[PDB]
Amino acid sequence: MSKVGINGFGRIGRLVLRRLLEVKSNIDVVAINDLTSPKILAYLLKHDSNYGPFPWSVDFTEDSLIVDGKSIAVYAEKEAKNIPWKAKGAEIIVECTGFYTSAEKSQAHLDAGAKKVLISAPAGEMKTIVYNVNDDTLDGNDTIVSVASCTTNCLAPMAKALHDSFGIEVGTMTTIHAYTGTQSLVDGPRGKDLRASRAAAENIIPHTTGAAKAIGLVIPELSGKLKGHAQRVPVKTGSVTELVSILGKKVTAEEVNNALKQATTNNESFGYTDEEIVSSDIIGSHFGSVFDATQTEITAVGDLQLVKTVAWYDNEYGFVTQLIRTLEKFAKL
Amino acid sequence: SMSKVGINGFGRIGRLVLRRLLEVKSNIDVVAINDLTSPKILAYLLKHDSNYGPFPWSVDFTEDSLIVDGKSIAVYAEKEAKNIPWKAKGAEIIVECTGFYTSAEKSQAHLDAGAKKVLISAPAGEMKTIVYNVNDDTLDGNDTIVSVASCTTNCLAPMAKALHDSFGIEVGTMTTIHAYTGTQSLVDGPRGKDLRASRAAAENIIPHTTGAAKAIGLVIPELSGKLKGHAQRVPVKTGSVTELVSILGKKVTAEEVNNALKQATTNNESFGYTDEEIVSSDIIGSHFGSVFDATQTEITAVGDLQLVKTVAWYDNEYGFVTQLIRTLEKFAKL
Amino acid sequence: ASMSKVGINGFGRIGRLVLRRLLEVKSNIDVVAINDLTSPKILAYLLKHDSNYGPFPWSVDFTEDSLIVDGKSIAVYAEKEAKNIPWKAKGAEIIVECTGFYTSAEKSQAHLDAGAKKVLISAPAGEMKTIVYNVNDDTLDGNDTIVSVASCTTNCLAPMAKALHDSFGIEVGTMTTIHAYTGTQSLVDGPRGKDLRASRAAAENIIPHTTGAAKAIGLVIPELSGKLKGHAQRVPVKTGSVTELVSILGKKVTAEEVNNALKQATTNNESFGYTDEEIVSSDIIGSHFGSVFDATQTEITAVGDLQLVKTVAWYDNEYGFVTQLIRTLEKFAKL
Amino acid sequence: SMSKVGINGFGRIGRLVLRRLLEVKSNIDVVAINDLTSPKILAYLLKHDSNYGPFPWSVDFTEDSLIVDGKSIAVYAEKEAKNIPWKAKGAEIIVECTGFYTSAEKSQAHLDAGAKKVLISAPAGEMKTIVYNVNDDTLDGNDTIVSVASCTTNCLAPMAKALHDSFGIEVGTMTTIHAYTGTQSLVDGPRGKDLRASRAAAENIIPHTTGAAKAIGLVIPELSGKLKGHAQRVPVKTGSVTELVSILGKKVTAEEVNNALKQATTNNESFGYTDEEIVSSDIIGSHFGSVFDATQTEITAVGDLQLVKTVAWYDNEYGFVTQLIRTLEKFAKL
Ligand SMILES: NC(=O)c1ccc[n+]([C@@H]2O[C@H](COP(=O)([O-])OP(=O)(O)OC[C@H]3O[C@@H](n4cnc5c(N)ncnc54)[C@H](O)[C@@H]3O)[C@@H](O)[C@H]2O)c1
Ligand SMILES: NC(=O)c1ccc[n+]([C@@H]2O[C@H](COP(=O)([O-])OP(=O)(O)OC[C@H]3O[C@@H](n4cnc5c(N)ncnc54)[C@H](O)[C@@H]3O)[C@@H](O)[C@H]2O)c1
Ligand SMILES: NC(=O)c1ccc[n+]([C@@H]2O[C@H](COP(=O)([O-])OP(=O)(O)OC[C@H]3O[C@@H](n4cnc5c(N)ncnc54)[C@H](O)[C@@H]3O)[C@@H](O)[C@H]2O)c1
Ligand SMILES: NC(=O)c1ccc[n+]([C@@H]2O[C@H](COP(=O)([O-])OP(=O)(O)OC[C@H]3O[C@@H](n4cnc5c(N)ncnc54)[C@H](O)[C@@H]3O)[C@@H](O)[C@H]2O)c1
Ligand SMILES: O=C[C@H](O)COP(=O)(O)O
Ligand SMILES: O=C[C@H](O)COP(=O)(O)O
Ligand SMILES: O=C[C@H](O)COP(=O)(O)O
Ligand SMILES: O=C[C@H](O)COP(=O)(O)O
Ligand SMILES: [Cl-]
Ligand SMILES: [Cl-]
Ligand SMILES: [Cl-]
Ligand SMILES: [Cl-]
Ligand SMILES: [Cl-]
Repeated sequence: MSKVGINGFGRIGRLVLRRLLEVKSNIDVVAINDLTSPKILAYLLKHDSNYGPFPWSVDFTEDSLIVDGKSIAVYAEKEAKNIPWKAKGAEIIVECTGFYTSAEKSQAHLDAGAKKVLISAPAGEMKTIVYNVNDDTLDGNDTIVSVASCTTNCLAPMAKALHDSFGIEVGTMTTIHAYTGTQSLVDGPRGKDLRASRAAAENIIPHTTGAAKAIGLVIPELSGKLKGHAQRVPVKTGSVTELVSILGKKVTAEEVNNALKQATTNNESFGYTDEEIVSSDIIGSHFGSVFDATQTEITAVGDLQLVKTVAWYDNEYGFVTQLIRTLEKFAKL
Repeated sequence: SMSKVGINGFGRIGRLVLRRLLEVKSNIDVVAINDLTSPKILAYLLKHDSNYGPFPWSVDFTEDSLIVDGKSIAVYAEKEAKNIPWKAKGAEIIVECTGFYTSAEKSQAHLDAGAKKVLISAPAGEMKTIVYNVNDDTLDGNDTIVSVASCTTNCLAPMAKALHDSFGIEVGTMTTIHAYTGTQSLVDGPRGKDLRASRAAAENIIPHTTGAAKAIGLVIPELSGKLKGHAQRVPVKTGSVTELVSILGKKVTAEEVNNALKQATTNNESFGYTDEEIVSSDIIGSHFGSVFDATQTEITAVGDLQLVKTVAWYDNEYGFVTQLIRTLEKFAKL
Repeated sequence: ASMSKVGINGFGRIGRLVLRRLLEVKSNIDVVAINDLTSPKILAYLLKHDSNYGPFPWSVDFTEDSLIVDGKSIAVYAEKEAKNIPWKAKGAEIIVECTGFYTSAEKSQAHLDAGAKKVLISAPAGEMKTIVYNVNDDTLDGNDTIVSVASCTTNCLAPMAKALHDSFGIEVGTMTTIHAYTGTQSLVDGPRGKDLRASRAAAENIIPHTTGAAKAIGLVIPELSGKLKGHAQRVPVKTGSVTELVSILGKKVTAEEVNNALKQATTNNESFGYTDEEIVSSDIIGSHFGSVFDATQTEITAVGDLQLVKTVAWYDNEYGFVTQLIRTLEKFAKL
Repeated sequence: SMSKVGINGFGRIGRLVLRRLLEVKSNIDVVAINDLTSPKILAYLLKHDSNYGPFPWSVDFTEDSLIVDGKSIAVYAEKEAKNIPWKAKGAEIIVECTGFYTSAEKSQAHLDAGAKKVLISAPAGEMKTIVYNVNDDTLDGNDTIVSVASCTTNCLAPMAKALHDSFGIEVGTMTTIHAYTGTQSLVDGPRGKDLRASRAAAENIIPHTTGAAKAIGLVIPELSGKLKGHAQRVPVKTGSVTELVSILGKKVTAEEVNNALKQATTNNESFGYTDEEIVSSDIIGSHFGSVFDATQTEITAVGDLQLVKTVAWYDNEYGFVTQLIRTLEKFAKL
């Protein structure tokens, strides 16, 4: 299988294409489904507010995109069951619309003639993969798999290293997170979520995330031991996750940091920095998560000890690089 | 005399319509609201405003209503206007603020649904179109559907009218540097067919079409076909400014243009004047439709060839709403 | 009827709102003098036009050496060094110190040398009486001459910590505040003292930032010295900020139980408010509280007998902090 | 030799100057940098850029130097240019990017400090002022202090040149909608005597004077006195756009203007062309001084009279910098 369809050519969907081409994958994107014309998807692909001009040629026809000389079909089917995946033989669907985050929903891509589905979001009780953490759990028999959220790919490698070195007995996270398409431009209805209805570029907005609640799926031993949430803020991309943990051993900052450095060495998914970076330095990062040793903090009072560890993430591109790693491997089995 | 109002589209404009009605202690009585959501969500949005802060009156809700300052207001959720039960509470004048009924053909559905008149908060083609204190004397008892044009029109028109009256505008072109609005996009993604509107509004200067100058003839007939213009949408949440570059009908100095504008703003509740070094946030919550800024006036001349740039600020949300309400209160007494 | 005469040093974001708040509440204090680094014209323009709070609610004019505010004169000086400020010329006896450059006993001493009697500093100023109104203002007496009101963050954190302490005990905790950007940061990438992160464009980044609010909490709640640490993340909102605290408390608790203890702590408490509405930061702008506890963000995380407790409070680091500074100033001035 | 360069002001422009020189593999050799801080801090700023991302070469520092791509650059901290020890490493041409030496009299100080020539990164009064590919042919061997004018001059000049050559410009006025810069304020507070410059830059539309139009005569002598203009500073970090409204010497169509402009941009490394529906973030990183935008051309005509609006984008940081470097590469070989 090296024949891929993208459902939802949005922020994540367009970067999936950018990244496959950046690394010369032997995967060919042959079809795209969205809700618009080829002309509009081409304008969007060619001109990116966050990452600049497309590095390759982009043109269109009435029913297709021409990207670096290759034709890619464009469909506009609102319901995934009606998508002609069979037409160009789309074998693996990268599902990035947000409207098919379950086994039962992404089932419709199978019923429309696809073999597998990789969902770019948490998708309930299914095999959920952070690359370089639990991707060894994938087999030939898997059809519909999830890569969880940007936050889950940030949190998990940091949690994994802490759990391996020290044990995490209990923990809570806060991610300070760039605003996304789920939020609003101006104050107005955004389904049931009251907070999501508020102008995203003019507010700090508390926001639910299951990254920590559903970490059980990626790190089985931490199942039900983490909770967390987000504060969405007015940066366009680039985020950071703080974890506060009661660990299984007394530790020093240097000790926590050395252990993290160890876990990041020749680790293409998980980086390290000892530099005084800010969110914009993470934009275009090729990691899922970059641990920041400068923000490590140990608060100790006797027996009791709280350990704050902080990792950066490019929630768009960084998360994507993880999505592509997982995709390449899903596609070889 | 016609005191009972329905609001269709309880959005940025619709919410502030109510805020401004209560602020001026109008005898107009908002009896019903229609939108696409629950009373709970509307009540949340009404209490809490990112641009203007906490609502100055109490806000609660029921399964089917808002309770604002102790007074009950019915809430309906009908997406097609012809199905709004305006008769239940005797809603007579509908303030149409959804963006989806911007023509006589479309807004007449409120009449079908049992209302008496419609005031549309946006341009709506070739119909009676009013900028208060510019052409509100053209209203009469036979007007049943009326437009107040756009924020931009309520800014430009009084500046243009003043220049028309004192000097003549032979030809001109407008550019408005305008706050982003809910028609734009939060992140890069499709936004109908307008390519530019697909781009992240808070992270970009975005060129944007607007008919304010194009359709000025509806408000000042003698300027019909003599102006063009466009917008540059920028990352401020509200507050905007309009520059007009004109060939006037007479040779002028900057001091002469400013005195003529000052005279037009004197005792004019719709049209302010300033020569303070203000910036956009100083216009947020303005009670004018337009505020002429004398500090930005510029005369460029070479022999007989003269270009005149005049500039006016406007709070495209609340300030425009003050005009909307002035127009509503007159409409209702006809 | 006590009419203390006040001078303001540093007519900045905080200094200006101090005057705004004093007139807003009709305080008996008269502000008789202001010192900054500029002309009365520039100070008048800034007082009149405010990007966060809108137009000044009172008339503002200037002469070559004064502001005229609602028809009252306020002398204007421009003395880089506080010892040269002529506070005696208009009888200014209580200086509200808001420049950032006199944050110690030894430095603010200069206001007394120059003829003032008391100084209240609008920031942490080391080992000195450090007041969060409605937490420890009863430590104030007639013998105090130089006092601090700590930071905005201390004024957010201390009431929430106080109530948790009083109700449950806190064994240990750690704080993160997601904080509006301020004048100590940069507009564009460029040198800002010695703090590398402060050099980066404030409106375009999440910027980690050290704050002493947790570390020095003991000056305000002595039982908690050494028990808390924390830091900030600076983000692109112009004002309005939120403080999270992750605590191990000395009792097992539920969320409801935590939220009820906080509610009771906020009852008839002019300094410390409560919400259970789904507010966001722009809803805190213009708050008349130093801190507003948010019941909606309370989180208990539990395994066996291990419980982590997250509590969260909003604050307008500008106006809200200023209401606290003014309460503290009214009491300080009457002693 | 004249291949050895010092940078005064290692700021937004100073650092991108070094970035650009390395990017085009110039045989210019930056031997010295002066600013007001430590090499630690300069190294941190060069390595990590909020607008352009990570520096593409290595950066380390010592107590008195930077090491950029393995090459040592001396760092001084002399707030008065007369005291900068340029002779120590033999800096002959100074790229003056502080903003504090924007006159012949002031930049003379670099020559008394032992340098041979100064290139000022801003307007600087009546001295030879260069927009590359408009009037770089005017530089000669004897010039010791020159200007590259502003970002806005580099954007306006080539558009005005093309219009001037093809149709004549009788008179015209300009408005640039311009990214905020370091002369503005993060929070409301004193900023010298420009009142508007004291207002929070990322929360306002802020009008602002610029000499781009007024001083155009230095770059295109025939347009001396024929243009005026100003800016509206808005909340984007870099990337700007310039609109010019002109009375031309001929009657024209939109297509005719667009084709003339397209001709002037053909094989022009300094002056780009687009007919794509771009927005400001699309110009960030541009290797042009100016990119004419055909999509925004507008002809407003009534009988005999005509106004023509033409629009060009520019990356006021990197794009302007690319013109500065073209000019410096010629300057160094005269
Ligand atoms: N942006 C992030 O930071 C981020 C990070 C990790 C994961 N994700 C996840 O990836 C998914 C996509 O997020 P995004 O940021 O790219 O969203 P987006 O809104 O930018 O993109 C959604 C795209 O899907 C299209 N679409 C919507 N409904 C559709 C349908 N029924 N059929 C076909 N196309 C449809 C839209 O037109 C749009 O192009 C979401 O599930 C999100 O939770 C997002
Ligand atoms: N925001 C401005 O600056 C501004 C200024 C002047 C005029 N206007 C005009 O006012 C109108 C409203 O603008 P807005 O900014 O308040 O938009 P908005 O998106 O904030 O509000 C639209 C509201 O109408 C609701 N709505 C959408 N479709 C509906 C339907 N079929 N039936 C009932 N409700 C529906 C939405 O749920 C929302 O509450 C538009 O025509 C706009 O052009 C806007
Ligand atoms: N969020 C907040 O802004 C906030 C909250 C709580 C406490 N504080 C504290 O209050 C103090 C002021 O903060 P700000 O935000 O008002 O700063 P600011 O920069 O807005 O104001 C400082 C003012 O002091 C002037 N100044 C500088 N040095 C001076 C000197 N030697 N003499 C006289 N005037 C001088 C400046 O011209 C400016 O007007 C700081 O100590 C700060 O930590 C700030
Ligand atoms: N940023 C733009 O958009 C832009 C575009 C075109 C031209 N310019 C011009 O280029 C020049 C620099 O602009 P910038 O945006 O890089 O400014 P900036 O504030 O980022 O850079 C100024 C640099 O000079 C240093 N400095 C200040 N005074 C000094 C002194 N006496 N001696 C040595 N160093 C000193 C500062 O520390 C800083 O590193 C200005 O003249 C400006 O007009 C700027
Ligand atoms: O731009 C982003 C999407 O619509 C939502 O992504 P999210 O699920 O990460 O909030
Ligand atoms: O949908 C939200 C706004 O109404 C759009 O306002 P606008 O029509 O002025 O762009
Ligand atoms: O100049 C001082 C700043 O305006 C205030 O910032 P701070 O509250 O971070 O100290
Ligand atoms: O600090 C200097 C500013 O960055 C320069 O830009 P400007 O002079 O074009 O405002
Ligand atoms: Cl037009
Ligand atoms: Cl517009
Ligand atoms: Cl600490
Ligand atoms: Cl001019
Ligand atoms: Cl400018």
